[PDB]
Amino acid sequence: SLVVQEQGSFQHILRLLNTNVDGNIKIVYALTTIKGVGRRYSNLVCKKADVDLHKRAGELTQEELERIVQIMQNPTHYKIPAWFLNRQNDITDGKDYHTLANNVESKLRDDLERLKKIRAHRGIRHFWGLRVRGQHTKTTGRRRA
Amino acid sequence: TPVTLAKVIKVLGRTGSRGGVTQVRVEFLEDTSRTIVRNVKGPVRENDILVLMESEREARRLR
Amino acid sequence: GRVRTKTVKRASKALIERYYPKLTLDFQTNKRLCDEIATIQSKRLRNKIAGYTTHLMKRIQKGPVRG
Amino acid sequence: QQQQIIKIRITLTSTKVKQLENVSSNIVKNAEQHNLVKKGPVRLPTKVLKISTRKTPNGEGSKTWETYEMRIHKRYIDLEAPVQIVKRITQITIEPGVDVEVVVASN
Amino acid sequence: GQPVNDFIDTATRHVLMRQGVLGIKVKIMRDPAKSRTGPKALPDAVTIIEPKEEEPILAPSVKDY
Amino acid sequence: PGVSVRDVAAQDFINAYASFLQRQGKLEVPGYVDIVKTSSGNEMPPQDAEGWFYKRAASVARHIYMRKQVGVGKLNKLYGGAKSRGVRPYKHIDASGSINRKVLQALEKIGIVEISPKGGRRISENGQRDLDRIAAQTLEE
Amino acid sequence: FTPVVLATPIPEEVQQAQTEIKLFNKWSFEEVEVKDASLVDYVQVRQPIFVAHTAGRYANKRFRKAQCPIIERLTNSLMMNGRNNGKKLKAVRIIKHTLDIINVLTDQNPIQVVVDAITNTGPREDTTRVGGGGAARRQAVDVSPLRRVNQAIALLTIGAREAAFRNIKTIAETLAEELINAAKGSSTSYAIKKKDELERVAKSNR
Amino acid sequence: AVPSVQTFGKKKSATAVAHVKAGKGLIKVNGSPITLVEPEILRFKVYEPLLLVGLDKFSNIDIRVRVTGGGHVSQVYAIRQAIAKGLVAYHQKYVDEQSKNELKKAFTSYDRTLLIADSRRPEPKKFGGKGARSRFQKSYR
RNA sequence: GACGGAGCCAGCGAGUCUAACCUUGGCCGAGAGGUCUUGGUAAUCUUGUGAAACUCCGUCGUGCUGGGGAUAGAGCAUUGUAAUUAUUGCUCUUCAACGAGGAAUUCCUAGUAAGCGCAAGUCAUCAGCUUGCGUUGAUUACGUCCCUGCCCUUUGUACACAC
RNA sequence: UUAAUUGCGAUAACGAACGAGACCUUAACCUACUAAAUAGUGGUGCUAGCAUUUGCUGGUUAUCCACUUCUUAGAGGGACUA
Repeated sequence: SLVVQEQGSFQHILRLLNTNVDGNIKIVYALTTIKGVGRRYSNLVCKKADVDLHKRAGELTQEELERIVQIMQNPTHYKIPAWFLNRQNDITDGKDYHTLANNVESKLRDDLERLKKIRAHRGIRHFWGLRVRGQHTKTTGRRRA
Repeated sequence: TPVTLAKVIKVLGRTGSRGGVTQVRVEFLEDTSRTIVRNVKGPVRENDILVLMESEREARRLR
Repeated sequence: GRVRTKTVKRASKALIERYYPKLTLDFQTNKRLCDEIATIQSKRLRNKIAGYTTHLMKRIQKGPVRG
Repeated sequence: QQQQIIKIRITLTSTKVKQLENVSSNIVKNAEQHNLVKKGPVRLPTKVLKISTRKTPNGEGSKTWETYEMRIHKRYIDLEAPVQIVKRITQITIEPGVDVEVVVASN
Repeated sequence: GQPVNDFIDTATRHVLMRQGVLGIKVKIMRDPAKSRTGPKALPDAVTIIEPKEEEPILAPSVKDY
Repeated sequence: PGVSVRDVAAQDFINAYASFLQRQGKLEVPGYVDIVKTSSGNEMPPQDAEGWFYKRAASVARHIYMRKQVGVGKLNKLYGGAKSRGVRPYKHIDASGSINRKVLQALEKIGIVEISPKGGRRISENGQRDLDRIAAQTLEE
Repeated sequence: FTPVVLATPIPEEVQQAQTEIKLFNKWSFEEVEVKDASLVDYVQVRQPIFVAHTAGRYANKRFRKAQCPIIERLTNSLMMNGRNNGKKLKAVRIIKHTLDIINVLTDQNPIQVVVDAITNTGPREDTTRVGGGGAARRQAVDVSPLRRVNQAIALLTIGAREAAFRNIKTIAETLAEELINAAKGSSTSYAIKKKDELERVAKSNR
Repeated sequence: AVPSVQTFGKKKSATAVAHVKAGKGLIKVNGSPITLVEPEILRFKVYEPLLLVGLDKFSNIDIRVRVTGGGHVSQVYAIRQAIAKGLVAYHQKYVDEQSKNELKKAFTSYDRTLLIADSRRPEPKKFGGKGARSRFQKSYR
């Protein structure tokens, strides 16, 4: 039983890669709020950092927080099997990367201009604002698209 | 206490636009000489017991 | 409902005067004798005729029934 | 040489119960008048053959799927007898609508 | 009912005349009493035998031999 | 008298046998664990990333015991589940074969099961040694 | 009592039930009765039962649900969501927990409390619509006892249903709170207040 | 030799086969005792026929039960149905009907379904509606 | 309620030698799938189709939240010559509206609706469809013609293409 | 009165026919008939294991025998409102 009796060292709402993450919620699920990081990329970083799974976000110490940030930046260095990543085997430089909060939207624009620069059909659909994955546009896509 | 106890002595038959109400003849419990036709909603049998708030309003809309 | 058709009533009628003394209040024996005294294609219909003629046998036992 | 045993098995397939048990009874009574020991005629599961289709040649109207369901009935009979009389039992005891296959076995 | 299969046989033909096609639907009921297959009596039909009743005898006796 | 693993609770047996396996420390955990969601239709490896493999080992041990012999496919089908296919209705999807094969291959060396020349994996005398003993211990805990 | 020893080990908490039939081996049908006239022998409690799941046939005859034990019908009435079709055994799990709650609440058998709640939340009289024109009217007369008990159990379960929605409150304690309040009389529960309101509407639109 | 009668019980599709022989009181379901019958809220329901007439007679009779088909609660009723049937069968074959009729009276008086199978059976489903009765949603314009 | 672990019970099918069908078991593989072999022309081999709801235990704890999976991004596979105007499945990344619903309206009285899954038609691949099969399994009423239709008797009619 | 032009009964109508029904198929009953390695069960029966006062399992017609209650499916029987 993790019956905790601590002092007033709890650390509240925090910033990791300049993203607001609550300190009250458990670390594993609270860390999905950084953009480009989802449920499983947040669970595996915790277990690989060997940090405490059954603990909130205000009880984990600063050093392990920085090492978690380090692991998130470096998936190539912590036995992440390269199929667990977001940017699997990219197009330009061929390296296996993972895109983060300040860059998920950057790459979201990036693939967009490259597609609309090659004048691809998916790119022009992105440009016009329609769907891209070849769905049925006749009945749906009315209230926000 | 404005409560009266009565017992079914005869089921008469179903009335109402939806047929969901039934005419029944009922005689009190606290005395065995006051018997009145009244109406009931749900399923009914003989000798059922009825708690009447006002035991005076004779049945309306008979058939 | 289970109302009996004219066929079963007709068969029971034609059955009762033809074989009245042999018929009895007992449905089981009556259903059995329905084999020798007549031919009914289905056991169900034979049971139907037997069931009707049992009731007619009883009713004749208590008072004459016109028809 | 001394009345070699075969352990023969016969399969009888048909859809019609009356004809299937007609030929089955013919075979069984021939075995009985040969005074033979065997396993009784095993009746296979009632093989219903269920298929559902529209009734409408067009698509207009109420949707009427209705099914043509078959009843394949099979019986297999074990027998232990010489060739000389299993050839008799295969040349006879047949009729249209039933197909009989005779197979040697060690069962 | 199945008496349709038991006793009716049907046959439909298309007949090509100069103007078009005529439909011919011949439906035939054979006599159930005839033929030697299946039932000879309709499900509704009821057949009653003649009882051959006799006069009551009022002289009980024995045939001995 | 006779105390084999059918008079003891199945869930408690699996838990206790997993604890016994953890203490004994002869389970050769394959290492890549905590990356497989244990179900190809699931969305995450278990919450007990430090003992769920041992739970799987104990459960498979009981499964092979209660059956004659079981193959990897009948491990997958039983250890699968209803995948939430998203905007479509649920469908049952076969789980990951990797955990099933590795847990069986693990039990091959301890001796709980063997290759079952007739079929897949079947109980062995060595497995009968420890499983019913665990049942007896848990009965008179 | 010198319990019998069997080659199959049966716990003493099952052996002791041999003396008298005990609902869930904790709640007894002795010293329990329907205190409400007009609902006696309709809120069926006399006959014995141990669990509230029975593979019965009560939709066969007009008044064969009347003899059904009330716990079964009430538990069945917990099965009411649109997503909770089926799960009758989940319903009996919930009733088990809520009966345990009620026993601690009242220094008394919980089934007496639930019987009181049914009797007190069964609306005695209400109205039916009469008049097919624009100016329709609500004509109010008394209610048959079986209709009363069915409304009572439905309203109890509906109060639990509304309270259990979108809150941290456990359904077991919600139902227990609702039942105990309906029995004792507090008007802080949904069923008793709606019973009051329906009867009052009938009292006024006579 | 060993006096053994056989009975069975039946729900919609769960079928239970039981052997009732003169013995020590071994009650099992597919090899597990009556005290480990799943689930716990329904275990006492199969316990019912045992408690209805007291364990003294079962001290002389051991029943072996195997269940195939159906669903979990369908079994849960099927075993108890079969147990009542096997008890009355044995105590008809070997024990006086002065006790046997009291047994059958008690069982059916408690619930008629202990020794009578409820003939409530599913009926086929008709085109135009998911369930046997209900049809699809209707449209107008 | 979701998540995770564990317990873990069917039926109705179908399936290739007039050929590439159904595939067990073992191996590779996070998965998707690939692989060697086995069995089956079929109550036998898939298959006790170990299916899911359900059950137990634990996490979450009123936060549109861990519900939800919409749109979109990247990669891995199978079928097809061919997947682009994403076949489909799989991996990860995103968690949008949606706090249960206005008029209106659909279907339904017992193994019933509804929850749950499976099979099959489709088919080279595609099942949110559908036929069946089952698993769990209600409430309410045993009625009335008020609403909607249909039918009958009478009635009225200048209609009969028939209001 | 019936689900029913289903019947009772009243009758210028009588006797009829088709439809309904009757028919058949499916589902539940049958410790009764017939059986069975393509279905199962019992055998301190064969062999072996388990835990040890003996209970649970694996190869058991091909390692045997006895059977059909569960399974199957033929013939029937069963309710016809008794």
